[PDB]
Amino acid sequence: MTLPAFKAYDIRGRVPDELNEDLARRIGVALAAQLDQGPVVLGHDVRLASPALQEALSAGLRASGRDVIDIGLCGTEEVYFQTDYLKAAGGVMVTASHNPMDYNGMKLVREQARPISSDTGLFAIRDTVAADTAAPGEPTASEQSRTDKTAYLEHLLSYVDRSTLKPLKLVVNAGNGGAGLIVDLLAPHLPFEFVRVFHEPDGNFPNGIPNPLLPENRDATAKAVKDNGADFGIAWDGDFDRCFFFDHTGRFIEGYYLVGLLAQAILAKQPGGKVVHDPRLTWNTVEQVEEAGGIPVLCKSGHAFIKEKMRSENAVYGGEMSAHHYFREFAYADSGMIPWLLIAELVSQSGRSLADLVEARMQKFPCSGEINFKVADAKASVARVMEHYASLSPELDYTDGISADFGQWRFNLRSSNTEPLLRLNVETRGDAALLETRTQEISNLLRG
Ligand SMILES: [Mg+2]
Repeated sequence: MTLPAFKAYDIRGRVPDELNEDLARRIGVALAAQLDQGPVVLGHDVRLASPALQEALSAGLRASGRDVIDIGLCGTEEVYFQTDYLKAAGGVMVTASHNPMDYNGMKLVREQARPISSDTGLFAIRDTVAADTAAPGEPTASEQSRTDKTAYLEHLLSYVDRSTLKPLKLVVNAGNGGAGLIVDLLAPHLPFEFVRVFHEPDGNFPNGIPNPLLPENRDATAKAVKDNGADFGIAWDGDFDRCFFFDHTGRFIEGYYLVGLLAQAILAKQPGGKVVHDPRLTWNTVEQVEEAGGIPVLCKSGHAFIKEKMRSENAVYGGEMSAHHYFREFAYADSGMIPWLLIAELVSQSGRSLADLVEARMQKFPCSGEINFKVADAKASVARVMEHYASLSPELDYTDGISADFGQWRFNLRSSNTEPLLRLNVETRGDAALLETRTQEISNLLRG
């Protein structure tokens, strides 16, 4: 076996069982051998163990002759931005994003904030770490503290025309993660009225884990929107690389529809651009991109795949239905801040509420949302679905799992690689009844 903390795209584990200061220091040593020359940017989130793990990581890096730029408490996207902006050799964010309190982890990037994944260095780091029995060296390099967020803040504001913004009333819910610090730095430069919920960074998480998909967190944001007559509400996960929207009725907006909306917002500024999207839910995105005069580019889901595809296509924007939004101008990386600035600008300029913008698309392309099935045998469950629908002769595509297009409805079925878990997404052309029947039909086939 191997170190469980090392997953396909990042490091994640329970503290101190699977991730601790010694592993963090050894990761620092091993990372120094994988990067090109240059300093390494380090940041961390609000979790209690995060400063300790980042300092151990810094010690291991500086023991191997790497200068470290410590940007302190931050969101994950700030590590991406500063790594690119400072022309660093790489960057590490210490975070467990949205996971329980006993968890922590790291996201690693190399130059230009390109991801380090299991086949692009991460497992080379793992094997090095797993074989390193040597005694800790002494730091032979400097740590510079650079907590100024000015360039990051200026970059965020460049995406919108501030003279066109209306004074919207916005609920913001940092979930006691790091997002509220950025909101407060942006607030002097914007006309919005903010209603701050769960605002202060607090790694004890007195209001629950910063995971806006949990129904108790959803309800706190929705209630704040309705109680304050806000134009819309925004919630983030702990390291705020994901943002989630609530319209003025308090309705939680399914992330699929935001891809098409952000695409049309962006394409109004960069006409004719390419937009990368994933294959789970597609029809609404394709139509909104083409109507705005852009070119949709299908890609495998997963941030590593999206980012590489955006680079090879010079795509201006890429989005996933699971609340990941990537921007060419932002070093081809994801941000949980750019999306809501663009949406506030779209609401301001159009005179349409977020509800009306979303409602129109939901009626045209109703979707099931992503549905998970633990099964005994993934291959057998998939075969049972395929053979059942064979006589309708769907158009099949295998970009990411199996996509079957029947004309008036389609589905995508992906299998997890670790565990026997199937993920289902269904959508139709304007037919909510068909959506429900086919979704329950497939659900039965997947189960008993
Ligand atoms: Mg996150």
